[PDB]
Amino acid sequence: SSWRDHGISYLKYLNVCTETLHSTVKESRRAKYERWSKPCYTAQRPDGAGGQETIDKVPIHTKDY
Amino acid sequence: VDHYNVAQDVVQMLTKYRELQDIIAVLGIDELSEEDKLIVDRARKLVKFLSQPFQVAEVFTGMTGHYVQLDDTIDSFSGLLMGTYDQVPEMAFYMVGGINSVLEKAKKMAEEAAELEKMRRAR
Amino acid sequence: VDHYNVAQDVVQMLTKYRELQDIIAVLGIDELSEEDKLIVDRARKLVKFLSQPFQVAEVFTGMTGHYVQLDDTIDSFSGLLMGTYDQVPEMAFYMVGGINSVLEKAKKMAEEAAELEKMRRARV
Amino acid sequence: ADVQTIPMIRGARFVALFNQKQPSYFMNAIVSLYACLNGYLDDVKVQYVKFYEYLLVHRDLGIMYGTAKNKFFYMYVQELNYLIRFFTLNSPILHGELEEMLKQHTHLFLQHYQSKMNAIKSEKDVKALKNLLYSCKRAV
Amino acid sequence: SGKLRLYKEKLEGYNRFYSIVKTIKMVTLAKYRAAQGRIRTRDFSLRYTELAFSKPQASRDAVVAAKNALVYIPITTNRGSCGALNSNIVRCIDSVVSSKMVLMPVGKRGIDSFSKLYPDEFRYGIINDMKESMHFGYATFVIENAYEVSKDADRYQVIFNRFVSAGVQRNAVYNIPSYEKWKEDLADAASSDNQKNRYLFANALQNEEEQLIRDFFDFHAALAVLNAVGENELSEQAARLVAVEGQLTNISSL
Amino acid sequence: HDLPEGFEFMEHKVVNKDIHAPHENLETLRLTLTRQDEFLLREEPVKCVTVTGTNGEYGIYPGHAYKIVQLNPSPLTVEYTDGTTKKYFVSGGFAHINNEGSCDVNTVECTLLDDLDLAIAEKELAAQQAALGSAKDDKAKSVVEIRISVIEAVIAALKHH
Amino acid sequence: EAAERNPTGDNARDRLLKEVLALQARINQR
Ligand SMILES: O=c1ccn([C@@H]2O[C@H](COP(=O)(O)OP(=O)(O)OP(=O)(O)O)[C@@H](O)[C@H]2O)c(=O)[nH]1
Repeated sequence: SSWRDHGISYLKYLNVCTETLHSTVKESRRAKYERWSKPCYTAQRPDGAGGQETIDKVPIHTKDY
Repeated sequence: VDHYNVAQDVVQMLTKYRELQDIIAVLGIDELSEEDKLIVDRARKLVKFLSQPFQVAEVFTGMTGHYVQLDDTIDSFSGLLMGTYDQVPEMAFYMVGGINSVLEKAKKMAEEAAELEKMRRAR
Repeated sequence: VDHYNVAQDVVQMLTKYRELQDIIAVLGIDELSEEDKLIVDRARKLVKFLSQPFQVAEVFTGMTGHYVQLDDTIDSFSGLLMGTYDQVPEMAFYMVGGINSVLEKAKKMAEEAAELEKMRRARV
Repeated sequence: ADVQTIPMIRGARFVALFNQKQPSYFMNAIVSLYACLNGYLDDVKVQYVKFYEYLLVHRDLGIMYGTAKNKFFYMYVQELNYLIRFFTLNSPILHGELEEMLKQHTHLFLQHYQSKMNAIKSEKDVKALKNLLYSCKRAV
Repeated sequence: SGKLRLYKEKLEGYNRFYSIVKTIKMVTLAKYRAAQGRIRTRDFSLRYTELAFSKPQASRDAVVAAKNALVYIPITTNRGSCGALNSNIVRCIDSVVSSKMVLMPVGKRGIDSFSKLYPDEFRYGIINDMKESMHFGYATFVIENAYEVSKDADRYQVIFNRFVSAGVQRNAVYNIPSYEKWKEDLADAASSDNQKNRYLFANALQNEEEQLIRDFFDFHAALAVLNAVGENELSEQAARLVAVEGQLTNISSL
Repeated sequence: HDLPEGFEFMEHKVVNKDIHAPHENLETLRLTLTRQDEFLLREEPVKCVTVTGTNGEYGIYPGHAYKIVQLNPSPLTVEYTDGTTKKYFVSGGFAHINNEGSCDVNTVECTLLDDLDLAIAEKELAAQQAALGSAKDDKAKSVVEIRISVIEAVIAALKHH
Repeated sequence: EAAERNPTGDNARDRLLKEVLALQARINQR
């Protein structure tokens, strides 16, 4: 609705919806579905001495970007 | 009783740490569970905290020796086992005396690290 | 001086390869740094190259022997260390004389491989 | 056993400086170690450390390029060995000129030598450079 | 005697090595005997993404005429002991090197394997903790980051390993042309007799609005990514269960 | 150096009906309900399927014309020829309807209304609207409103039956 | 430009190397 005007892409919209649909699931069944709603992924470029540099052009946390 | 209990806990932790070291070489530090890594981090501090500069080896080491009291040692190790110093850097326990010296070394380590950061920041 | 420098470089390569061989046997050759893979490949070629068919063992080897002049030994090994022969197959260095023999054997192997590829392709 | 930090940068250069074929005069050895200790060789590649040392001992870049302002402290004055052995390098008498000489030697070496060395691609030039560096190991 | 005990200590270490490494097989054996589930529930997912992107094009004209970034997205595992897959896809990357080719890889191994080789064709990579199931959100994150490397990219490629069987893990590819080139081809497949199989599909999209087409493009692109990573995890586990047996036939002859 | 395409391994293909061909009377719709590259139903013959696209609700029966529908967070219904109704809830995705008698509904998440519960959403909606009041900026408000729309759809979906 | 105005054993190794490289490239093509 109003999220398109702010530049939010459709894919991020899906993430929020699936994030909130899993929230409503029963606590008994939440475990199975919550394994598809946790952004455990992060980025990093070779820094050069041997370390890394967190290049995050995309906000990871989908609930709060 | 506190002396006996602390010593046994140290020995058990060291024994467990050596067992983990075999895993750490095959799997790597990443594979270890949350509990295991905490043992690793605490144990490494124990290994380095056992080191002590003697007053007679100043020429060998180049630093003044320390004389640690019996009570200070027991208290220092007791706090270390239960995680009272989990946030202290590992190297702060290397070649020092009591817990007080550990804190002073950690402070000195922080100050020099800040200076290096400032030098990098100017660049 | 060129002879001395080449000899030391060869020894350093073989020394490192031996140390890497310990890891290779246990885990595998594919668990190594990409830099160490290049060293391994060069070292293996060196080991194969050091072999030589002797003129007194024409019966046990089944091949004509070779006499390698020292000047060709130095030049051949020096080029190999530089990496100019990385494209050459490893087995081309096995049981040969100088670098020229290595290239000739590689040419024959390439011709046989091309023939096999042609036969496979024609089978389609 | 367990990342380019200062200890790791200087440690390798110290190792390279430990390769020798003949005994080294005390003045030449102590000076070279001090230079690597105070980071003067951080910008110098490990392969070129021996070549850097050879120029420092058997040459004087500052005099070559006419930028030497030191009064007494030069590597060709072999009598300075006993003065160094008496006062220490980290003393006001010798420390001031010592740093100046190293600073000049580093800047001149990087500008006029390392730049050209890193720009060599010809096989003839590459081979010639290789012989030079190996010779420098057996010279200093 | 020390010399005798030197061997005993050396053999003492190996018994633990075989034992620990055996456990890795035991653990992975589960992860393969559990994620085995997707061998059946795969292939009935990207039915329609084939028409969107399936184009058996030549391997030279595609890369020779690159006027914009060809940003790549290879799939690689974070943990080692994985075989050569984490450097087999590295050899394929080398074979298609070019000026435009930039790389944005997946996994710690790829974050460091394509780092050293190409300190220019690298802006960053993603580390995904292999804790939760490979889900759509992870694939969406991959696409969003890929776009912001060079939004004006000619194509986005994915190199992923397909688990054909327990002992077969082939290298496979998903090429995704950017919006402009895809709609141009979709236009030709609709009007012209060329691309007959895509004629009905293309015209059924041109009827709808553009935003729907854009969402359609992004959605199917995500599915292909979610089919690359889910397939990599199967190949990964199937190569850390064929290599580990290859390490328990060395620590048992030592 | 070349590499096979990943769809060649995925040999399953879509069958499109040539336009210049006779019509067939079909009493079964072959449904393929998929979530995150996992089919909950596979080529299942059903009587009808009801889907909520952006424009509105579509009731797909066998022989439905070729169309592409952009779904929205909403329930999805499947009625079998036997007379059995199965209700899922989807958070989004696409639905491709083919005139050959097949319907491939690919969703980011497809959960049975069985597994969902209303009570939690009631307090979630109260807190989500509460957090919308504390939303810092326009972007944050829009995201929260995305949450509130799905929750209300879920709440309304369950209150229906 | 001014350079333009006024101005074998190793060749065999180079020749053989080029031929081998050519053959290894040709087999790859088809
Ligand atoms: O001004 C317009 C005109 C058309 N459209 C959009 O173009 C498409 C034309 O769609 P169709 O003409 O193919 O079918 P339809 O009216 O039955 O569509 P539904 O409501 O059932 O989905 C529909 O998706 C319509 O919303 C607009 O969005 N705006």
